[PDB]
Amino acid sequence: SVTEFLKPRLVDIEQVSSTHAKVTLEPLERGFGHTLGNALRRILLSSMPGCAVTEVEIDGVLHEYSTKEGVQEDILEILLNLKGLAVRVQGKDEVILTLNKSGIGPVTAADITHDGDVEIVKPQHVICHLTDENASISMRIKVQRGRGYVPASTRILVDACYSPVERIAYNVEAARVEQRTDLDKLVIEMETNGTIDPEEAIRRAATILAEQLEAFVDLRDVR
Amino acid sequence: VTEFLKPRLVDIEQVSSTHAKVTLEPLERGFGHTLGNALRRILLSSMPGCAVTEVEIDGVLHEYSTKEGVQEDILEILLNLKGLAVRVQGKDEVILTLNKSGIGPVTAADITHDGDVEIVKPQHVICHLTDENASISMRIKVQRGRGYVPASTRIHSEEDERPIGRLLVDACYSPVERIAYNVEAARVEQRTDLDKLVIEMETNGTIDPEEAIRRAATILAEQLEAFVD
Amino acid sequence: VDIVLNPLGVPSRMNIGQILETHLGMAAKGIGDKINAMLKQQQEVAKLRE
Amino acid sequence: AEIKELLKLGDLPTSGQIRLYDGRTGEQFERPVTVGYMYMLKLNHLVDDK
Amino acid sequence: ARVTVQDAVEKIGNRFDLVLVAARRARQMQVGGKDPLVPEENDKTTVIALREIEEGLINNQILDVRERQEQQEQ
Amino acid sequence: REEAVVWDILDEVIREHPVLLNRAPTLHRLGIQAFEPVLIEGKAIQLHPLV
Amino acid sequence: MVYSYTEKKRIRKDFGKRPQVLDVPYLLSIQLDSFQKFIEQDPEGQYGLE
Amino acid sequence: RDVHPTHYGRVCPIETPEGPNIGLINSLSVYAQTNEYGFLETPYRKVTDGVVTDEIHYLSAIEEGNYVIAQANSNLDEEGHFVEDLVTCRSKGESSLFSRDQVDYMDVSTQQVVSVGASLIPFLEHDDANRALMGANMQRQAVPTLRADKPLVGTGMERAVAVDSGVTAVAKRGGVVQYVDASRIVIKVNEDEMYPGE
Amino acid sequence: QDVVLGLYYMTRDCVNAKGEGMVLTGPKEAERLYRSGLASLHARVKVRIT
Amino acid sequence: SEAEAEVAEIQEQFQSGLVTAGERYNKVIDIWAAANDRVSKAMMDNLQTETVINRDGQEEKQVSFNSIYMMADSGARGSAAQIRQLAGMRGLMAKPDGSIIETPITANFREGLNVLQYFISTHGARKGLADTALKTANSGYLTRRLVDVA
Repeated sequence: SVTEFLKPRLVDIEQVSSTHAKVTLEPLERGFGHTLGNALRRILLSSMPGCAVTEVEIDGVLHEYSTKEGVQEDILEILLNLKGLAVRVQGKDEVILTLNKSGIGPVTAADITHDGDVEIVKPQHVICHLTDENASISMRIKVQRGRGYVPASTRILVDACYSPVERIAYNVEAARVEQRTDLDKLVIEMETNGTIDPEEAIRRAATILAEQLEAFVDLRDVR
Repeated sequence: VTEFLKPRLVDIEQVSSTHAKVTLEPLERGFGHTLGNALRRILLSSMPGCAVTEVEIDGVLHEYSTKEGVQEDILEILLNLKGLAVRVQGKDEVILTLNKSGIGPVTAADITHDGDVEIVKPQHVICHLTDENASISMRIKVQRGRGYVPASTRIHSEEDERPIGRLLVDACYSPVERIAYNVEAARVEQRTDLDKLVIEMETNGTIDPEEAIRRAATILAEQLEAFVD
Repeated sequence: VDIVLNPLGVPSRMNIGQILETHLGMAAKGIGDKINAMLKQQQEVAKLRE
Repeated sequence: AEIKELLKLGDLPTSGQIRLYDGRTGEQFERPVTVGYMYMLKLNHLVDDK
Repeated sequence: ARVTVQDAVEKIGNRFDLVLVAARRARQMQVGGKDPLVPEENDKTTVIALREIEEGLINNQILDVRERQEQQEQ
Repeated sequence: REEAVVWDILDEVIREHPVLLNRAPTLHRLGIQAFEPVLIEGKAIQLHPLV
Repeated sequence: MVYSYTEKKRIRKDFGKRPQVLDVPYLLSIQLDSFQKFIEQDPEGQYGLE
Repeated sequence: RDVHPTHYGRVCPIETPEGPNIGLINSLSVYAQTNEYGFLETPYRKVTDGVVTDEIHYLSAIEEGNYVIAQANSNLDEEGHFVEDLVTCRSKGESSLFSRDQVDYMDVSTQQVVSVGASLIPFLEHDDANRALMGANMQRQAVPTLRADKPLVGTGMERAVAVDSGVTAVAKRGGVVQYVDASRIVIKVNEDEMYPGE
Repeated sequence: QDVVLGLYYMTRDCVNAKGEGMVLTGPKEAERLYRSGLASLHARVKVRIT
Repeated sequence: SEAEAEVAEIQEQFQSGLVTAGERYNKVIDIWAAANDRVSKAMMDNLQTETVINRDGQEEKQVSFNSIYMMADSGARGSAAQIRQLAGMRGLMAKPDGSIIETPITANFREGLNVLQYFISTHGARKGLADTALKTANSGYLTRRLVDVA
């Protein structure tokens, strides 16, 4: 292995729930676990493509300090409750959706018009607060797909959480093969937003990196 | 991918024979510096280089002494020869024989130079002897290694062997030992902004900058392959 | 990095000698670096003397 | 002040302050650090005998 | 293994018999004839004894009652 | 012979039994403590800055 | 400019502004003079053997 | 074990034992001269008529209380004259701003106070004193390594220190080094240096 | 040790850095703080507290 | 300089005989203490959170990041007393065995120290070290008696 050592064999990953998980790797080489963990973190953070909500055109005052008007849902309140909803587009571009119903107050993610391409990971996700009347209003929001994530202040709008990621970090552990214990094995604990299998995320990230490994030396193989 | 803009190593200028300045095409940020750091780690880690493995010198047999005409100690001569650098052929474990006499300055030319061995600094100092009657003659086996090792590490491997006369020393076996990974945002105009990376390798001359870079990248890719599982 | 010193100690010691040594040693190592760069470039002996 | 001027002459920061890129994540650490060639010595007591 | 020992102190209160109960259960388990009521996880026998005690199944009265029942059944 | 399996068996034994250590001066009950020992292969036992 | 034939290869840049007037003492004659007197063949009996 | 009032320039100031035997360790300064019967006389330049005379007198304790000895940090004219007439001058253990004519003898040197142990450390004016003494105690416990390089910094006495140690070999009346072997140094001195019959 | 110093550096601002007025929810605060967009040296970074 | 002028006035008064040795000494001590307090206040001001930073008003007098100041604000090691000696005078700092010397200490680690400055300062540290050394035994004997009682 010309100091090629080996690759962590055991890849056991423990998921406490669908939104939180932890993964452990077998012995990787000294520094190799740490360098690889940092690289994977920088990639999965600096690049996590996906679909999410971008901007809305709600009826009423366009000022940030607007009035709920009996809806009891502040503009920021509804904006945060919706910007966290993982509305995913199947294969299309940005998809705009609008909703209008009575004054029940119960904000679920199933109230809007169900588009074929647009899908939401949580159909009961709250988008706003309970109202105090029986009126209707139009949201006129759009859901877009993008690589990584984008700021919303510069891109006018609420929060561009195209990355469906919540928590992830790389821990480093040590172990011996027989007696040589200076082995850098990386450990990853990651709590995820959802709509993405963590194994699927790892495989996709590895595939993207390998496709880029085809740059320069192009991960040259040999006999 | 989504317009990945895959880069390519280019403008590879060999700054020296044991150093080089190699660039590459632009790529998206957040990984380019990380890619460079990982490459520096892997090449620095899995650095297979030709070094000196075992030695045998006629006058100096066992440990540490001084002989008439001699200048530097057994370990001091060990460092002085280690002051020179060795590049081997595909087969490692080559054996060099440094034999000389006279009063002239010590240079790397007066060693057993064969087809499996390359000597770069033919002006490496080996503590020129002061006596004409003095006649240096040491035969040393030089091997390619990948990483550092203790000198006591090989104790059990040769229990009966390595007797008084046979010499073994510790080593580092790091072919490069000098490489910096600098990521700069450049070389992207038509597509989205991307970072142009320049790599300034500095090795011991055992391996070419491009070949070693390719080897490190292949190792990194192979490691990332396990990440799929 | 080569050797990392825990910064929290130095103010308690009230010994700037660490700081003075750092500055002076940086100066000496840099001057030696310039001299070595000149030698690698094989600059003029009179120029190096100047 | 002569030390600062010498650092400037040696193409070194006069106060010596200099940023760095991390070795574990490459992150540019804040507080650009002033450093240099600082000496260290050994003690008559040694690890193995203890 | 366990990092902190507080639940045993709460179940005991006197903070003195808890270690004694753990040692007594561990000695019996190591000598043999006893089965851990809690699922084992390749830990020390004292660790299993302390875990069973903190679970609310091993005490100084249950152990005595079990010993008396075993002696009377001979 | 010091087999690696010997190291493994020692590790298994240690995983069941922690160790106790104390400080140089004898001042208070704070100098001696019990915590989960682990082989360090270092020359001096390393303690978390906790104690 | 100190000739310093021995130091003609090794000369440390100075930082002592005060022009030194008194050179370092022998610092080795401390017991040396004592022993020399103790073994001095004094013509008169005043010290040492005499 | 306290600071001896008449030992300002006789004993090593910061060099003393760091254990139970503290204070019992002292060392003469760089220019410490001895007295006649059983004492030591610290060298001290003359200070007469503004000009701080280079004439240095080894000064013992008893006579020191009479003459006024100036501080080392004396900015003196080229003729030796004191630049500042109001100069803190010590005559009998109470240094105070004394007239240019109020100092009877001139100091020896700035380092003429401490011993060789302090001399290696420079920039010491920016140091903590307890830390300074602790380090001066600490410096002794070093032992030679495989490779010996002079530290980047210098204090000026290292070459003189190497000379005074007497571990190297001095070219005691030598002219040219001819046949120097790993242990056999044959050195030929010039005929003038070649003493007759040698 | 400086652990509390690190916390204080976390829970304090120089005066107000770039984007000192950033308002968000908190889930990605680690990402922005580590990379860019916000720093402890910035004051009054609005944050939905729960 | 103002403190020096006041001390010179006190010395003149003593020479005229108006102020006795004790009276002149007390006056000079008060003058030096006032100067030390004023210097402490001035150094604190020059070293408190006294820094101008860019802002909307272009004047952000807030917490600086000076190493001494930041360390003291954290309070993990050292305090402003150390900065008092490092940047200015350490105070009087005169005690061979018990008493107070004639000339005072006016110097800084950032400005060096007098030859006699450390020399007068020398006796205190040695005395304190020897004191701790000897006092360990008495404390041990006392605690031994205590434990015997216990």
